Amino acid sequence: GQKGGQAIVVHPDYLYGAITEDRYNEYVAKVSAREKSAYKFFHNGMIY
Amino acid sequence: FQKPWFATVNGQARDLATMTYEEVAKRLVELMFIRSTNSWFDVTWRTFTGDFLRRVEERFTKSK
Repeated sequence: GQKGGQAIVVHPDYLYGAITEDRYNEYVAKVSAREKSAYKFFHNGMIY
Repeated sequence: FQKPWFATVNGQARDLATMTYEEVAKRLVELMFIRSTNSWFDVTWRTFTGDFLRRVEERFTKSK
């Protein structure tokens, strides 16, 4: 029933260009904090 | 107490789940290996830390 749709998705590193060294380095440290916490909960929730 | 809490690095209280494999191995040697006599207090404690290092190898290696 005539349902056209186009999505454009762009490589994420293009975002980080538009901010400062400081906010990026702040971001990286918190993503590192996400990653370890996320890894724990997933493998925890998987096996039980 | 004479048996402390295991999951403590640099005097910060953690849980065993919130440690790195590195931090555990360091903590194991800190309690089971003696600096004054330059020896493992009991041979079984060496085995324990040894098996844990094997486990680390087992986890992270890709090929045989």
